[PDB]
Amino acid sequence: IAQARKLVEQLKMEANIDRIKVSKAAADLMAYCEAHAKEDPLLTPVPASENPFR
Amino acid sequence: DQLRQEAEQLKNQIRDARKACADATLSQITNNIDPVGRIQMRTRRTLRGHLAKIYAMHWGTDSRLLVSASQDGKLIIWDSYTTNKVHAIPLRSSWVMTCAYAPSGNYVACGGLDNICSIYNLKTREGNVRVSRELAGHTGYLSCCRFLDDNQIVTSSGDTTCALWDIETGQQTTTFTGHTGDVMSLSLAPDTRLFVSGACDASAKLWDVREGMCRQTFTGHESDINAICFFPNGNAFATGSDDATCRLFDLRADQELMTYSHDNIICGITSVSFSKSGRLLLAGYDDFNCNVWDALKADRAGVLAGHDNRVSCLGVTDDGMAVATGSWDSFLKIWNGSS
Amino acid sequence: EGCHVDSRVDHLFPPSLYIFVIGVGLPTNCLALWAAYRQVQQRNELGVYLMNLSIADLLYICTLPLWVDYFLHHDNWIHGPGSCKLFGFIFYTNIYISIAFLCCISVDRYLAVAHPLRFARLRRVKTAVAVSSVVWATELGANSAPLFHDELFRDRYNHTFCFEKFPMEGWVAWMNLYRVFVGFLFPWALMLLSYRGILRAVRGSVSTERQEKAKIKRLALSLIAIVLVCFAPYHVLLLSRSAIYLGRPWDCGFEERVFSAYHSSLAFTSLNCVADPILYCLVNEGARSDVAKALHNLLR
Amino acid sequence: SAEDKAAVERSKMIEKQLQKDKQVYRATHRLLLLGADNSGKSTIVKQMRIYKTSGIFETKFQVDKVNFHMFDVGAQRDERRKWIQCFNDVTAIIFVVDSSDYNRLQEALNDFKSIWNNRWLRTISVILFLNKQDLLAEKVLAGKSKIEDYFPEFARYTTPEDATPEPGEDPRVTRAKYFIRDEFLRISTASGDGRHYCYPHFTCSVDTENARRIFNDCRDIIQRMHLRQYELL
Amino acid sequence: QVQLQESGGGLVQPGGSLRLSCAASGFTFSNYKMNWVRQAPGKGLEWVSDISQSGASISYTGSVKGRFTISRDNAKNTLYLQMNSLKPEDTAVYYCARCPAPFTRDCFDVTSTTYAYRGQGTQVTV
Ligand SMILES: CC(C)CCC[C@@H](C)[C@H]1CC[C@H]2[C@@H]3CC=C4C[C@@H](O)CC[C@]4(C)[C@H]3CC[C@]12C
Ligand SMILES: CC(C)CCC[C@@H](C)[C@H]1CC[C@H]2[C@@H]3CC=C4C[C@@H](O)CC[C@]4(C)[C@H]3CC[C@]12C
Ligand SMILES: CC(=O)OC[C@@H](O)COP(=O)(O)OCC[N+](C)(C)C
Ligand SMILES: CC(=O)OC[C@@H](O)COP(=O)(O)OCC[N+](C)(C)C
Repeated sequence: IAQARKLVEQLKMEANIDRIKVSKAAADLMAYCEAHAKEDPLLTPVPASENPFR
Repeated sequence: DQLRQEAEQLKNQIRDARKACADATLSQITNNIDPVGRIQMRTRRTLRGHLAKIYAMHWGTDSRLLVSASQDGKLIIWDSYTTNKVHAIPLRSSWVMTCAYAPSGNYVACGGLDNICSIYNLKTREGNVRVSRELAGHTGYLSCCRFLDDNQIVTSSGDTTCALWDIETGQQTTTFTGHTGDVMSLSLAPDTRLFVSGACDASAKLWDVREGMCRQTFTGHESDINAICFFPNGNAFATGSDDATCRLFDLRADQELMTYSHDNIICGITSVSFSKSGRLLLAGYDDFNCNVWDALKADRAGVLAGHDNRVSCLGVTDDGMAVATGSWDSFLKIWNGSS
Repeated sequence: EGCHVDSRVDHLFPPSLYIFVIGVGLPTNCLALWAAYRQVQQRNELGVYLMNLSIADLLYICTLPLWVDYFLHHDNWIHGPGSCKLFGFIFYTNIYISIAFLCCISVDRYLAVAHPLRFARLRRVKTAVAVSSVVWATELGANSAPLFHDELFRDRYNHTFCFEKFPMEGWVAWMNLYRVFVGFLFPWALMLLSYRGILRAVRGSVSTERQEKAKIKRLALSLIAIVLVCFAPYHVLLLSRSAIYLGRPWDCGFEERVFSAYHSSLAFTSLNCVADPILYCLVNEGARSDVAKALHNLLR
Repeated sequence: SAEDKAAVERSKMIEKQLQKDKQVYRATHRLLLLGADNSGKSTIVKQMRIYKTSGIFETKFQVDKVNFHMFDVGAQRDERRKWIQCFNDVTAIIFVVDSSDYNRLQEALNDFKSIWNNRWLRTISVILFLNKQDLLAEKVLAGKSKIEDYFPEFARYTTPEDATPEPGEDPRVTRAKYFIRDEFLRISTASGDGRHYCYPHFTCSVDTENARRIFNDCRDIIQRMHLRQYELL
Repeated sequence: QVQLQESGGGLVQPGGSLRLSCAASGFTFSNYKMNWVRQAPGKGLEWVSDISQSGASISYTGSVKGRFTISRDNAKNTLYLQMNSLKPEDTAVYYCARCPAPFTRDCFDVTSTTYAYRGQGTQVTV
């Protein structure tokens, strides 16, 4: 029944992991999104003059 | 039976910690951000020539050449800017389901129902594309493969295990285990130190290419996970499943961040890919349409609806200048915005 | 100077029939054209033929107005010989083009159903394009006798004929006989032989229900029978006139007796242009669905 | 701009090769072979050949100058709900079932139910091959095992007049064979409206007519989709 | 997250009755077709019965067609299997399986080994 031991050990390694609050992760994601939005042609359609797929 | 009780109680402890790690939802914090609005993408180009359903495609670092695998036995590298076919490789097995483009562009990988990963060299001295390697050892069909470099390749198989192979030796340097289901799709992080994988078990796992161990598992889904993709920052990822629901998971948060689903959507998700900025989350659905949602507000922002069959593969160029969608109609379609 | 042909219905029946034919066919022949184009887009070979057919029909419609005038003014052409040689040429010949394309459709259906696995070479889109080009060329060539001869004539009586002279010439008599035997009967026999083979193949199928087989039989028999109804009266009158002329060309009385039935038979042949878009389209669920989708798309 | 012309020429050559490979590809029919360990599908492959962790094996044969490619899934886990979707465009599915094993004639029926009700297999006609008829006949004649123990409704079942038993065939073995055939046909007709059809056949592992039967089934299937495509149905 | 825990069972003499329950968490019980499967000592995972989402469609095996009955409670998100007139050969571990995907009539791998969406199972002895 080594499966039980392996699962228990893996979940024990998973448990002892530092975690940060959901608010911090959401703030980081929002900061990254607003820090890269102007460089995204899909989010901000660039003019057709420089679009290779014109 | 003590081990089962230990597992149950430690899982309860993990759940308690995770809820303790939950102060506010992503909707609450992002309620004040301006909505994207409506994203109207136009079909700038249409690639034709494939004999059967496309199953997989991948962009290159050049953002100009794209490789697509079709279950008729053809791996076609197209030049997106000019629509001209650059390469057409006849595969030894027709049932190909995944393909990859090396970052250097000198090699291309593929695989399928045959438990072999075929690597072909695009820079042969003779100018004729030849298979460089046939990695073998998996006990199940190959579902996904990605290149760390020209000599290291990460692949997933239906045997519930992933494998990091060194191409030159033709041997699996590392084996990843822990999934109880068929491994569907894997995504590499931007820094190529960690990669995530979804394996049909209502969960996704994070793995280290160097240590060969599982760090975290996320189990927010209700059915098989079909596609997984990393956030551009590499700190989060998104997973689509047969439950017609997409879910965003942050590695540090160690739990679900946002759920993208709608009542009228009752079909599974086949592909998922983030944009360059990560604000727009693109997903392919079995209802013959592709939906792009707001990664923050979680509201549907745009729909393509241009394919006559289920969308099988979705990709975004490294520069985010176009989106390549391949469905079972034997046609890839390149979509781009307008102004 | 000619036979004193006269009719009490030539100014009422042919005009109204042609008006109805235009009104009902032009929208239905554009719809069938769109459906055939859609079929070609799906790489279906049949659509190619279904396109050409429709195009031919459309051409016919485009020439009917002038003839509606010809008959509304008691058989009097008023726009010159070239207008005759063009419009009346189309009107007398593209019906045989349509018949040839119906025969091509029947032969293609026979090859597909009866021989699904044997004739992949013939069942291709570009092969159909080549066949359609050959059909158009051959029909325009085998029907070009009139462009080499005069085709406007003025009578002792009021009428100024166009594309006919009841005191016929030998060339037109032989042309009519060829039209009857080569233009109509041969393609019709080939079509009825292709549909018999199709039904024979269908009967053997185990995956087809008896209701579906009955529907297929009904459709095939309707195609054959409606084509016969449309093209038999006019062609039988043509054959009788040619036969009586070839032996007794001086018999003007036969011509005076038949005039009215001849030019109402000729009008009746026009119903094929309306039947074709209704029988090869708008009766199949897929074609009707495509038609409805196109109508909704263009309406919105 | 010379390199652009060279690229266009290369694309033209690739397109010509692709077209040659499309004539060739539509000239051959693909088949999916499914079964269990009890079913003698491997023997069927080794008998129709007369015309490693490989994962999938390919068998190419020819009947009436028509080429057929059969694919047998060799090395995969018992889970099959995913890779089966790869065969959503095969010409036919040859399902081999051991009729001489009642304990697992219900697992095979459940597998057939799943195949018939699958979303991606709604348009594929399934060729049902009731294999190992001799074993079933001997088992029934011996009387040691009774079908009623596993399928009680067999007691009420009666042989239909549509049956065409072989000469010298016992009433009991014909009754059992047609009971199994009707059991499969009930699930076959439970779902599907003229999109995919089931072809039950009484076949044995050692038979030279299996290829001919498959060829006839493919002929019928292609005929039906030609009827649908050409607007005749 | 997806859990399917079975409750009930035990040592019951032949001819008795037993009601086994299936408690489901981590998913929407109302949108998934459910199955009851069995594994006897030394035998494979034999299928027993299946019930659709709304319960309007029900199927059993020949061995339990006239003996067992199945039911579902979407309000409580649970399954119920009532066995009556038990037989000695019914002793086995009974598992409660969910179909792979929602809004489908296809249940392909509910009998496969190491199935992810199957419960631990309850022992029934008779
Ligand atoms: C100079 C003008 C008056 C000539 C008119 C010819 C018309 C009536 C006919 C003759 C041959 C016909 C073409 C023959 C075959 C095809 C198949 C495909 O390619 C589209 C239409 C097309 C190309 C046809 C279009 C109409 C066509 C061109
Ligand atoms: C001016 C128009 C109305 C004349 C055309 C009349 C058409 C509709 C008539 C004439 C002959 C008729 C057909 C005569 C015989 C049969 C066989 C029968 O089993 C199905 C109906 C079918 C196929 C009839 C359908 C309708 C039919 C084709
Ligand atoms: C379906 C296919 O494979 O194509 C066959 C088709 O080409 C036959 O056409 P024909 O019957 O020969 O037309 C001749 C008419 N005529 C003589 C000028 C009046
Ligand atoms: C244009 C050409 O060369 O092809 C002609 C071919 O179409 C004729 O063969 P069919 O009459 O169609 O078949 C026989 C029909 N049947 C079975 C006797 C009723």
